[PDB]
Amino acid sequence: FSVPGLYECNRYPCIKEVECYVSRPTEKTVFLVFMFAVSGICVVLNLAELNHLGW
Amino acid sequence: GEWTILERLLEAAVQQHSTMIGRILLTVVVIFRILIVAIVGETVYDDEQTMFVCNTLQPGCNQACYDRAFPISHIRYWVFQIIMVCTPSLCFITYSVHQSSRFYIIQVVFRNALEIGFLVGQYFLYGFSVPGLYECNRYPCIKEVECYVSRPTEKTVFLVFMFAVSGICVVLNLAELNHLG
Amino acid sequence: GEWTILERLLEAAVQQHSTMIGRILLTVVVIFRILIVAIVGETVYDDEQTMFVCNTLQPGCNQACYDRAFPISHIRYWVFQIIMVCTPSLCFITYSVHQSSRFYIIQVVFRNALEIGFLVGQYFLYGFSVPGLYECNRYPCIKEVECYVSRPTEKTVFLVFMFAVSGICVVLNLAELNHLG
Amino acid sequence: GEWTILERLLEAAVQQHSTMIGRILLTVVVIFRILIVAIVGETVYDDEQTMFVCNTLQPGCNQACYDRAFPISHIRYWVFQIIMVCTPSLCFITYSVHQSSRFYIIQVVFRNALEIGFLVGQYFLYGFSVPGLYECNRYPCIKEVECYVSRPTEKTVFLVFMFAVSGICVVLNLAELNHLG
Amino acid sequence: GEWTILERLLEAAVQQHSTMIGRILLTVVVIFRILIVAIVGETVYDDEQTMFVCNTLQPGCNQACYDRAFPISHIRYWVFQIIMVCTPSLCFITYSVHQSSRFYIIQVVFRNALEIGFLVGQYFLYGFSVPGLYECNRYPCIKEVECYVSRPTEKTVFLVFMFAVSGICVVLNLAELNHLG
Ligand SMILES: CCCCCCCCCCC(CCCCCCCCCC)(CO[C@@H]1O[C@H](CO)[C@@H](O[C@H]2O[C@H](CO)[C@@H](O)[C@H](O)[C@H]2O)[C@H](O)[C@H]1O)CO[C@@H]1O[C@H](CO)[C@@H](O[C@H]2O[C@H](CO)[C@@H](O)[C@H](O)[C@H]2O)[C@H](O)[C@H]1O
Ligand SMILES: CCCCCCCCCCC(CCCCCCCCCC)(CO[C@@H]1O[C@H](CO)[C@@H](O[C@H]2O[C@H](CO)[C@@H](O)[C@H](O)[C@H]2O)[C@H](O)[C@H]1O)CO[C@@H]1O[C@H](CO)[C@@H](O[C@H]2O[C@H](CO)[C@@H](O)[C@H](O)[C@H]2O)[C@H](O)[C@H]1O
Ligand SMILES: CCCCCCCCCCC(CCCCCCCCCC)(CO[C@@H]1O[C@H](CO)[C@@H](O[C@H]2O[C@H](CO)[C@@H](O)[C@H](O)[C@H]2O)[C@H](O)[C@H]1O)CO[C@@H]1O[C@H](CO)[C@@H](O[C@H]2O[C@H](CO)[C@@H](O)[C@H](O)[C@H]2O)[C@H](O)[C@H]1O
Ligand SMILES: CCCCCCCCCCC(CCCCCCCCCC)(CO[C@@H]1O[C@H](CO)[C@@H](O[C@H]2O[C@H](CO)[C@@H](O)[C@H](O)[C@H]2O)[C@H](O)[C@H]1O)CO[C@@H]1O[C@H](CO)[C@@H](O[C@H]2O[C@H](CO)[C@@H](O)[C@H](O)[C@H]2O)[C@H](O)[C@H]1O
Repeated sequence: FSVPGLYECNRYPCIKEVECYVSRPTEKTVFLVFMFAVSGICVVLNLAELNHLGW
Repeated sequence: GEWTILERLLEAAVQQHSTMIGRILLTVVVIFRILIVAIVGETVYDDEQTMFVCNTLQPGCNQACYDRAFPISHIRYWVFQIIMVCTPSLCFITYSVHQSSRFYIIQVVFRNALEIGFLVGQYFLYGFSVPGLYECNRYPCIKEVECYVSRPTEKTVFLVFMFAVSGICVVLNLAELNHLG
Repeated sequence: GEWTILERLLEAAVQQHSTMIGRILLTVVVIFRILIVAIVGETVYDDEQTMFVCNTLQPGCNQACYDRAFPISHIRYWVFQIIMVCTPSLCFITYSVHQSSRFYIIQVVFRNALEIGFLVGQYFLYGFSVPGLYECNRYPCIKEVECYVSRPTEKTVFLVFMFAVSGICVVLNLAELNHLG
Repeated sequence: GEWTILERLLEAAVQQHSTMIGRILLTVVVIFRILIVAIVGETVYDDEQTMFVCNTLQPGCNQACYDRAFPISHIRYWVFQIIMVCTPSLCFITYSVHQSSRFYIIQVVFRNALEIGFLVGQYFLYGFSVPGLYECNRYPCIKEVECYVSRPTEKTVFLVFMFAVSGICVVLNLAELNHLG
Repeated sequence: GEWTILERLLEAAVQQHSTMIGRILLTVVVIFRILIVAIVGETVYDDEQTMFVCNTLQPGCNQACYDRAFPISHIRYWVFQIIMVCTPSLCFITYSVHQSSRFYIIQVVFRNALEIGFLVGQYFLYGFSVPGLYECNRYPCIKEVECYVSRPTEKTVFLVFMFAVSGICVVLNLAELNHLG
């Protein structure tokens, strides 16, 4: 649901849990939430149609 | 430095009545302790903060991790050791003109104490080895970092040699003590 | 530097009538104060402006903050201290040739004054500690920045040792005073 | 440098008939002027061109602006001052053998002149202060630039101290001049 | 360094009864070994860690590969050699002040042993040459790297010359041994 501004990584070759930063961590959150909402609306409409039509 | 002042002071301080063991002790402290520190010493620890590098971009991690790893360089410790060990024999210059054996006893016991204390402090500060890796977790460094050391094999030898000499001198001091009552 | 001139001048200045306490004071000032500064001193404060770094890109923020943090290095303060404390004993070289006890009193009181003043100035300038962080708010630097220090644990020891020696010498001077009337 | 040659030469030049005031003047010039320059001096002005930086990319602005700000370092001015002030007393080595009080008068006059001239030159060259900012408008720099200085508080002290010593010596010289006629 | 202390100690240690071969040995150790190390030596090995570079970006490969290639610089090995070889003759002062031939035998034996041991150690540590390439496979370096050396032709000469001198001295010591029984 969100995108933070700090990630701690411990992968090779990185030595022992270094820190890494991020770019534009606030537009991506908005875009996430927006698309989630749209997809939910589509889900609801399809469900209502199926019910109205189905047995 | 200026090691000639100490030379002249000593040359004026050794005109004192002693015994075989005191002369042996003076010989040992003069050859294996001074002539090594005066000549071979200053050039090993001259590039200790310049070739010490950590793996990070944070300004202020190298200084902190150095000060945390080597709070005091060995060479200064040994210089102080030499001076404080030779003092009780320098006080004779002051005690002489006053009159113009008891003092022997006092000197001996104080030398025992100083030597033992310095050996113990040496074991508790540095140890027996100097490795080529350190892990540092002091502000501003981020949670831990690896820091690398310079010439870590040419200092271990010094450490061991000095430990041996100190042990020998402690033994000789105790021997001179038991020869007293 | 050239510390032999001082050696010869002193060796010619100590041919004076003194008492136990004056000789003890001379011994202390000679061993625990000079021989340390001459030998162990110059190499600690040699990389003080080169390893001092602040967190900024502004040109001229390191020089200002340095000058604001360490306006005067410790070693030069101590050198000046030594010279000004030894002067009254040097004036004898002149008084004697002029005459070829009162002077004793004058020397004593002046030594008292100088020692006390220098100890107080030491407490008011530097303090008891040297930390590894400084906050700077002096032009050209932007309102406030952080600046880091080098070897902040090897200078605190010097500070403390010198404070102790100065205290002891003040005590001895006052003792010699009360022995006068 | 080699300050022992001067020591020996002087030690062979002071075997001359003088009075209280001449000896006081010699003492002052020897303690507060020579021992300060020999020991504390050479090390302050060692990083004067390396830590002087201007705010520009033009190659050749730092050199020009330095040469325009500090045409001559203080320490060499003071060395020259010392030598030229001690000269009239060295010429006794040459007059002695040739004779194997008039000379006294000539010495005194020339000492007066040299001391006054050097004090006035000090006033007109450097001043009473050393600031941490300079404005430079010399080719190749573009019409003006700010240039920053290193250790601007450790040199003001030297300036003031030397001004005071010079004033005292001028006073003593005039006192000796008003003692003959 | 301060090589005058050794000079005075020796000048006081050679007032001993010897024979042709001891004097020849002293001459050789004094000319071809001391005067070469005091003057020409300290300046060749001053840029040994600063001009040693490996082909990699990993921080901490140069220090490790250096410490693995040159664990100890030749010059300090030779200094130690000189001191330990001259000791048995320095130990005559104490015996002299004590008595105020057997000793000759003991000195000779110990000199034989020390010389042979140091020659063999030289063979086993460094060798007969110093090349301009090294292959390093020590952490943190990745599985291998080439590392390049500075002035690799000015040190081979020193090595060879010192090997020759040591051989000659061993020969002379054995010759003096067979002269007794
Ligand atoms: C880095 C600087 C280190 C400083 C190194 C300075 C070197 C010291 C040299 C040795 C030294 C100090 C003590 C040595 C122990 C330490 C060994 C050092 C080992 C270092 C490698 C001996 O010191 C003696 O110790 C005696 C102790 O009993 C003492 O005797 C006292 O006990 C009584 C009982 O109470 C007491 O009442 C009373 O007051 C004393 O009778 C003597 O007074 C004292 O002179 C001083 O050297 C003395 O002077 C010369 C130069 O040496 C040397 O040669 C001279 O005589 C030769 C006649 O043939 C001949 O050559 C020449 O005429 C001449 O040249 C002397 O022979 C030597 O004696
Ligand atoms: C880094 C720069 C520091 C330089 C350090 C220089 C070392 C100084 C050495 C001590 C020193 C200065 C004062 C010491 C106090 C400070 C202690 C320092 C401690 C430092 C660790 C003593 O000074 C004496 O002080 C006396 C004060 O009363 C004074 O006596 C006056 O009181 C009257 C009352 O009015 C007054 O009227 C009148 O004028 C005086 O009668 C003497 O004239 C004066 O010589 C000078 O040393 C003197 O010379 C030799 C070398 O020492 C030493 O050995 C010599 O004699 C030995 C006979 O066996 C024997 O060996 C040899 O024949 C010979 O070799 C002497 O024994 C020593 O005396
Ligand atoms: C950085 C290098 C600086 C160099 C520093 C060198 C130190 C100088 C020491 C003082 C000094 C120079 C002048 C001092 C003024 C400047 C003060 C300096 C202040 C600095 C802190 C005095 O100089 C004297 O000046 C007199 C002026 O009148 C002159 O007298 C002339 O006037 C006549 C009238 O015409 C004229 O005809 C005629 O020719 C002279 O009769 C003398 O000949 C002359 O010797 C030379 O020192 C002399 O030698 C020894 C060592 O000092 C000192 O100790 C010795 O005697 C003691 C007997 O107890 C005793 O200890 C010992 O036996 C012995 O050891 C002497 O006592 C001292 O005298
Ligand atoms: C980097 C530091 C190195 C230090 C270098 C110091 C230089 C040493 C100089 C040589 C040296 C040390 C030994 C030399 C061997 C090593 C060669 C070194 C080669 C280096 C390039 C000789 O040493 C002698 O050795 C003899 C051994 O037998 C010994 O004799 C013993 O045997 C007995 C049997 O038991 C025994 O009982 C008993 O005790 C002794 O009788 C002597 O006592 C001893 O003095 C000391 O020098 C001595 O003093 C002067 C200065 O030299 C020199 O000139 C003086 O005499 C000249 C009369 O014309 C004339 O000029 C002048 O009056 C005067 O000036 C002397 O002539 C010279 O003798």
